[PDB]
Amino acid sequence: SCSYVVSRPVYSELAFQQQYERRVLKTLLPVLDWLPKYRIKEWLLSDIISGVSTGLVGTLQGMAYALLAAVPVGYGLYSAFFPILTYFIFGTSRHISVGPFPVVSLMVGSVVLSMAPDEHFIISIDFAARDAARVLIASTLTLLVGIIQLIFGGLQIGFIVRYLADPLVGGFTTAAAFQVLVSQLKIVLNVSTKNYNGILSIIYTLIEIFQNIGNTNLADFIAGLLTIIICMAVKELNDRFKHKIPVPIPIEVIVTIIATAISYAVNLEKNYNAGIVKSIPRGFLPPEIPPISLFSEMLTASFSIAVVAYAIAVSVGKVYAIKYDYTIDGNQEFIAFGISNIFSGFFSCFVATTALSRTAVQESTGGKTQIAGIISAAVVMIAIVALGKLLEPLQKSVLAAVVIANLKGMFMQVCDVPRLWRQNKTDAVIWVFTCIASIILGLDLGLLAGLMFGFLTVVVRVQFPSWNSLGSIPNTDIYRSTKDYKNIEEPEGVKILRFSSPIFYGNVDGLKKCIKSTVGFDAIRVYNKRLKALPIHSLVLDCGAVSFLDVVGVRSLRMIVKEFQRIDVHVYFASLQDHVIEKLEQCGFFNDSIRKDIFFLTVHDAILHLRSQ
Amino acid sequence: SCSYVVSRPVYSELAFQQQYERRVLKTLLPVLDWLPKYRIKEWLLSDIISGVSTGLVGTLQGMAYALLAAVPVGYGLYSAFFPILTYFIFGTSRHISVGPFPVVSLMVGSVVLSMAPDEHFIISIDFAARDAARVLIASTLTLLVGIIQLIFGGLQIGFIVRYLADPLVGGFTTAAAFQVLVSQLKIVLNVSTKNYNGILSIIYTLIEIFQNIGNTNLADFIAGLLTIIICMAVKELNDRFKHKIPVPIPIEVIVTIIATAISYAVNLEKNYNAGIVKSIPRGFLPPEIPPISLFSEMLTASFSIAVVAYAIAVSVGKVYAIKYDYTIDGNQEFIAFGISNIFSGFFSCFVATTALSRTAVQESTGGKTQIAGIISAAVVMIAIVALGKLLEPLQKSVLAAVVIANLKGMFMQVCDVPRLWRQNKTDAVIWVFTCIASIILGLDLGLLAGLMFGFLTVVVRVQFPSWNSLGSIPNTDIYRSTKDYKNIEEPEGVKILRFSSPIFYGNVDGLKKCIKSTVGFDAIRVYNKRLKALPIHSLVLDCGAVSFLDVVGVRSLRMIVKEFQRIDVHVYFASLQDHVIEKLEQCGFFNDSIRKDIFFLTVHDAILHLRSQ
Ligand SMILES: CCCCCCCCCCC(CCCCCCCCCC)(CO[C@@H]1O[C@H](CO)[C@@H](O[C@H]2O[C@H](CO)[C@@H](O)[C@H](O)[C@H]2O)[C@H](O)[C@H]1O)CO[C@@H]1O[C@H](CO)[C@@H](O[C@H]2O[C@H](CO)[C@@H](O)[C@H](O)[C@H]2O)[C@H](O)[C@H]1O
Ligand SMILES: CCCCCCCCCCC(CCCCCCCCCC)(CO[C@@H]1O[C@H](CO)[C@@H](O[C@H]2O[C@H](CO)[C@@H](O)[C@H](O)[C@H]2O)[C@H](O)[C@H]1O)CO[C@@H]1O[C@H](CO)[C@@H](O[C@H]2O[C@H](CO)[C@@H](O)[C@H](O)[C@H]2O)[C@H](O)[C@H]1O
Ligand SMILES: CCCCCCCCCCO[C@@H]1O[C@H](CO)[C@@H](O[C@H]2O[C@H](CO)[C@@H](O)[C@H](O)[C@H]2O)[C@H](O)[C@H]1O
Ligand SMILES: CCCCCCCCCCO[C@@H]1O[C@H](CO)[C@@H](O[C@H]2O[C@H](CO)[C@@H](O)[C@H](O)[C@H]2O)[C@H](O)[C@H]1O
Ligand SMILES: CC(C)CCC[C@@H](C)[C@H]1CC[C@H]2[C@@H]3CC=C4C[C@@H](O)CC[C@]4(C)[C@H]3CC[C@]12C
Ligand SMILES: CC(C)CCC[C@@H](C)[C@H]1CC[C@H]2[C@@H]3CC=C4C[C@@H](O)CC[C@]4(C)[C@H]3CC[C@]12C
Ligand SMILES: CC(C)CCC[C@@H](C)[C@H]1CC[C@H]2[C@@H]3CC=C4C[C@@H](O)CC[C@]4(C)[C@H]3CC[C@]12C
Ligand SMILES: CC(C)CCC[C@@H](C)[C@H]1CC[C@H]2[C@@H]3CC=C4C[C@@H](O)CC[C@]4(C)[C@H]3CC[C@]12C
Ligand SMILES: CC(C)CCC[C@@H](C)[C@H]1CC[C@H]2[C@@H]3CC=C4C[C@@H](O)CC[C@]4(C)[C@H]3CC[C@]12C
Ligand SMILES: CC(C)CCC[C@@H](C)[C@H]1CC[C@H]2[C@@H]3CC=C4C[C@@H](O)CC[C@]4(C)[C@H]3CC[C@]12C
Ligand SMILES: CC(C)CCC[C@@H](C)[C@H]1CC[C@H]2[C@@H]3CC=C4C[C@@H](O)CC[C@]4(C)[C@H]3CC[C@]12C
Ligand SMILES: CC(C)CCC[C@@H](C)[C@H]1CC[C@H]2[C@@H]3CC=C4C[C@@H](O)CC[C@]4(C)[C@H]3CC[C@]12C
Ligand SMILES: [Cl-]
Ligand SMILES: [Cl-]
Ligand SMILES: [Cl-]
Ligand SMILES: [Cl-]
Repeated sequence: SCSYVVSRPVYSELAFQQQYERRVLKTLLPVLDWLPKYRIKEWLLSDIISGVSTGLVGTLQGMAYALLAAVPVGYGLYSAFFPILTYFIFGTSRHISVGPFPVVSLMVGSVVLSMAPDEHFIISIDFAARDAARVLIASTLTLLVGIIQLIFGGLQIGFIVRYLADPLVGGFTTAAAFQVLVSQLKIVLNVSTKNYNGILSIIYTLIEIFQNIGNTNLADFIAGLLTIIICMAVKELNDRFKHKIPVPIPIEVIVTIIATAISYAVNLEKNYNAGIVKSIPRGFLPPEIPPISLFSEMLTASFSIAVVAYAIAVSVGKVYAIKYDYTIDGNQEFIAFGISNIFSGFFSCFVATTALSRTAVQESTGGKTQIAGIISAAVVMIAIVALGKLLEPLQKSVLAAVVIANLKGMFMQVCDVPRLWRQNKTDAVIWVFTCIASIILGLDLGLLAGLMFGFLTVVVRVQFPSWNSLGSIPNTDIYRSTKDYKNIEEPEGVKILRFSSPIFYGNVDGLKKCIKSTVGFDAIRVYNKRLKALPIHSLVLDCGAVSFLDVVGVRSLRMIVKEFQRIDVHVYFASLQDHVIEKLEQCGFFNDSIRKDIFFLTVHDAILHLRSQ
Repeated sequence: SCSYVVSRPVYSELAFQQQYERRVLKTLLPVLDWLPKYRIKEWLLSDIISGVSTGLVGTLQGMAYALLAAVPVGYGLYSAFFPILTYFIFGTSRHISVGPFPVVSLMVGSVVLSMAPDEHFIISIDFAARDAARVLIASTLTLLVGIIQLIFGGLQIGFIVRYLADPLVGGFTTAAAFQVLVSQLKIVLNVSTKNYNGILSIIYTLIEIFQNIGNTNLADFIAGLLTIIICMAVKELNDRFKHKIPVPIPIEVIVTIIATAISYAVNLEKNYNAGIVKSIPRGFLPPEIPPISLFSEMLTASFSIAVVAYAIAVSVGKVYAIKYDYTIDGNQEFIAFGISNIFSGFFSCFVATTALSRTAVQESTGGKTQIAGIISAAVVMIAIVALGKLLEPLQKSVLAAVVIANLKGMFMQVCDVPRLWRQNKTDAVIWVFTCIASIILGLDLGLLAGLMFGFLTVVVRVQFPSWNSLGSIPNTDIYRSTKDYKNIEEPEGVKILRFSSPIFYGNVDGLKKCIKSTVGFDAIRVYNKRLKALPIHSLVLDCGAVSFLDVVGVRSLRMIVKEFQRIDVHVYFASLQDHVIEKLEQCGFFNDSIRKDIFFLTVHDAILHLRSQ
């Protein structure tokens, strides 16, 4: 077959350089971008059906996730309504449904509970004033999140969600599922547990829940259990029996309607003391300017909430964009969601993002442009102004049960943890650390810890790389580690060291130790011994994988070269990239008799050059 | 001359694997290690002189740095005495002088002031009780630092000081010099400034200092200014006139002696209301167990103090070890300094490390084994029990002036910042960020911010690497970027992409964008267009610099291969290391018709294999 034949001079870097010479309408993405391009002839019907279905789903989801946040039911309707309108303009995606997404809602509720506890606020009971304070804190956090998102959009730094690695995303998702389960289990049992704010909050909440389980409400617990069983069974049947009924069954909506009708018919509120929403405001409240003074106490939480909400939004947007063959602008997603969160925070809402289930409902029911979003917003509006009184007898345990039933996919990544461990130990470590940190910390603090742990794992992987003592495969130009192939011959009086990482301070110390181990000695000790009195003659450094190089690395390279030259040992560098050589030359490496003539193209010109002497 | 000639088959990874087959008395380092090995015949005289000189220096330095800490003068004597004895046993180094090192002292004093303010403690004035509380807090912090250091010694994690990069070390050093200058300027002016704890503390301290400058004491200011001028002038003359007097002149000791004698003679305390130490305890106080309850409020500070103190200790130890041709055990340095800090914290001392100036004094005066340290400790002892009354009239402004005069070398790295910027922009950015963060934050918080900023810079450098579209140098096996050499020929219908970094999630997105830019299109869009209807035929991925690889990277590689195979474009991988291929095979890469036959040794076997078809 084909053979590897090449005839050329031995080029050093100096010789190679000598012979081969070197050397305005998108920030506000208009609705006019697609409204004139709209397809009125047929798209209206699909948009209307999809919007009605996803609005029916989104009213329920906003009401349910308003319990995850520490705000009364009814403001979830606002959080489902306002962000859709203020995303219809700036939004790039045309399939995602904008709403609470109970993970962001639970982080918001954790912030609100930390900044407005029951005992800290009410010292008399002042339900109305406490609810007003909780709503105001939620609106302030939403406005801060929107400001952060808009700032990130202005700076065009949309690559930050790259840092949200899949292992840490999965660990954070499982931990958030655990937190949501704990909160909604507190809700369904109708047990009054004092809210623990800080570290080990979830564990203390569980301890108090199982302590006060004796005070559980039978009606609320039974309703929640029955709702969970019905929803999960219907979802399982739909997953199995999937060839028919292409649209997913809106089991949650029907379950909530039946529960509300039954609770209105037999009046669980007064007969069994059931926990119902008991209050939904009618009409739209006037806007209020959030107090910016609280911004200092929400920074570490607003940053994490903005990052998580945007990551979920673009995740769902990209999942549906690769399906419908279009691209979503990430920086414009910053802009759209930041403006949306600011607008919603002014109008008394909590942080807005998209939900995978709601987006799936919207798309599977004839998903088309964001007009379906507008129809969903109109449905939420008519629920706000007309259907507010009808949903009063509905139990909060039903909404919590709906959320718990939806938590299954988020609970299932414990199954993929072991295969992650088998595939790559550091990824499983990232997963487990993110999960545990998000459990015994805040969810925001857990996210920040997971991000910095991912950064630390990258730093450790580049700091302790693979390094090999290379010898030649006979009659070829293939150099491989002498301990791996058993047919590798060691050349005459020269050691070849491949350091498979960029050289920086941690890699400085690692590379010094690796050279000392490879050559079997160190230059300083032998030089001092020879001075007091008064095996290897060359070391080739295979730097093919050296990506970058800093001033500490350049200093280390100069020190290594000088120390080995002191004991008549020549150090040659091979396979260095052009930019690394430029870094060397601008860092002052080529001074004091270096002259770039000890740099070869690969680790075979070095050996040939040695054999010439 | 020598020519590059090689004849071999074209090996893929599969073919290459087919033909070439693969596959108890040191933790307590005894004084008995060198006491029997001691050289009594001649080493006693050198040890005695060096110990007396360095003890005379260390008494003054401990007294001066006790002002950097928020403890009364006299406990610096204990901090200079006890750690030396408890380091004489476990210490590896035999040249460093154990003591306060005013940077660690200032961080300790910042912690103590934050945990014991004047207004928070004294509400009546209770100088004695406030001093006792400050001393107890300092001892608690010292014990916590020693516990952390001993734990780090048990875990053998001595590579952590590698993360203290030279740029961030320099920035932190300059910021610490600024903080020390501010504190000692507050001391010399004898102006009562309320202590600002937290962020922008140094700026507020300066504002109040220049506001209250009208209350300055003329005698203290003049004494401090004269001491500074004398010390700096003598140091400059010694640096210039250096051929004679090999031992550095102990100008600080003579200056302090003269100042104390003058203040005793003419009684500045009552005549000019000068700020003198006014109190030094006689004898050794009994030990007290620090209250562990405060450990929760010192963790982020104790960690940074331990890291900084150990880093300084091993820095000086290595500087003198490479001079005297010996090696110091870093993990045993953890053990020794942790035991020393625990012992000192029990006996009412603040955190102990080494000082470069004191170590230079000890070594230059006949530096020998740690017996000189014991002699210095004895000198400090006789100062504690006898010379305590003699040093009472000494002004604290003199000690602050001594520290300010010594601050020059720490202030001089602003000169090396611009050359750092010229050499490597990221290193200068690390320097400036560390300096600014340590300025507008705590010094401990500044150190932590600098550490995680260095980690972030490493992550960013590996996340946005150099990537090149490679073409062949004619009649050779040299492939270089087509835009750099102007003699590079692009092969027939194939693009070669070198991605000079390990592939991870950030690098996943970067590499996808790089491939899309190089080939001039993306696989998904063209595949979808062809499906709706119903330039490049190969892409070689030069992965020579790919160091590691994670599950996200493996998934990305599989997705890229499948997407390009969908449009009849073959993707070949070349120059991959053996461990990266092992990572691929254990991550499930070689499934669904991959079979390792698309992996070549270098980017010349790929081109030859293409030319075979
Ligand atoms: C882009 C990259 C990421 C950016 C991240 C940005 C984080 C910003 C943090 C901001 C910060 C530190 C600033 C310095 C941080 C240095 C870190 C160095 C790190 C080095 C790598 C501000 O610190 C000070 O906090 C004061 C309050 O304590 C605040 O209020 C004071 O003045 C007011 C008038 O101005 C006056 O009205 C008010 O009365 C005063 O008190 C001050 O204004 C403010 O300066 C800390 O505050 C954050 O908020 C909470 C405070 O309690 C705290 O909440 C947590 O509570 C749960 C437990 O209970 C926990 O479980 C939750 O999680 C979380 O809800 C957060 O934890 C904390 O973080
Ligand atoms: C190896 C790797 C590194 C390890 C680093 C270890 C850091 C440990 C920090 C510990 C910590 C956070 C824990 C969670 C951190 C999560 C981080 C996530 C990061 C994600 C990227 C504990 O948080 C809680 O703090 C409470 C006090 O507030 C403390 O006391 C409570 O219970 C007691 C009875 O137990 C009871 O007696 C007490 O009355 C209670 O109040 C609790 O016990 C404790 O749990 C924060 O505490 C640290 O100490 C100070 C507190 O004020 C604070 O001091 C600063 O003040 C200056 C300004 O004034 C500032 O300028 C200085 O710098 C610094 O002096 C620190 O800043 C803070 O850090
Ligand atoms: C890019 C890097 C970003 C790093 C961001 C770091 C954010 C942390 C700042 C300070 O840390 C928090 O401070 C709170 C101050 O209140 C603590 O609450 C505490 O407040 C109570 C009262 O002090 C304590 O008793 C409780 O332990 C606890 O809830 C909380 O635990 C602690 O985490
Ligand atoms: C490897 C990752 C390591 C992460 C380490 C994170 C350490 C920070 C934890 C909490 O942060 C601190 O909390 C203090 C709580 O007291 C704040 O003091 C504050 O206390 C006063 C009272 O609340 C405020 O008014 C002042 O702004 C300020 O001094 C201080 O500013 C803030 O930094
Ligand atoms: C389809 C789903 C949503 C219907 C939910 C309706 C709810 C309100 C119904 C369904 C099951 C019912 C419970 C069934 C049995 C009992 C025991 C009886 O001694 C008191 C009433 C009580 C506790 C009922 C309360 C109301 C209840 C919880
Ligand atoms: C509310 C409290 C109780 C939640 C506690 C959650 C913790 C304990 C759980 C959540 C996910 C779990 C991990 C999921 C999967 C695996 C792989 C298998 O080899 C068992 C261990 C390991 C690594 C688990 C360890 C325990 C774990 C981290
Ligand atoms: C070890 C390997 C072979 C297990 C393979 C099956 C995996 C997917 C299953 C089997 C049993 C499961 C564990 C059973 C019980 C618990 C406790 C609870 O906290 C949930 C997670 C955890 C820890 C599960 C994680 C996933 C798990 C480990
Ligand atoms: C990858 C890096 C960034 C992770 C850093 C995590 C660190 C800062 C966190 C993780 C868990 C935290 C601990 C959790 C619980 C407690 C108990 C409390 O009474 C004092 C604080 C203390 C002791 C915390 C100190 C800080 C801590 C150790
Ligand atoms: C060698 C060094 C350390 C000697 C220091 C001695 C100190 C105590 C001496 C040196 C210079 C002296 C000052 C010189 C001039 C004056 C002005 C006079 O109207 C009041 C006394 C006053 C303010 C003196 C106070 C004491 C003083 C500050
Ligand atoms: C107490 C307060 C006033 C201290 C403030 C210190 C700050 C402002 C100082 C300390 C060191 C300084 C840097 C030192 C050196 C250089 C290089 C030169 O190109 C000027 C800018 C730059 C980058 C300086 C910027 C300002 C700087 C960061
Ligand atoms: C820009 C290049 C050419 C300067 C070369 C000379 C360097 C070493 C000198 C010249 C002038 C110096 C600056 C003069 C003034 C200040 C303000 C103060 O905060 C100290 C640092 C700083 C910022 C100095 C840093 C170092 C400096 C920039
Ligand atoms: C490289 C990474 C780890 C560095 C992270 C540094 C971050 C966490 C620090 C650096 C400077 C800090 C800010 C300094 C000053 C203030 C003003 C105060 O009123 C509120 C907090 C606030 C706004 C701080 C928030 C946190 C902050 C932005
Ligand atoms: Cl979902
Ligand atoms: Cl849900
Ligand atoms: Cl020094
Ligand atoms: Cl000094």
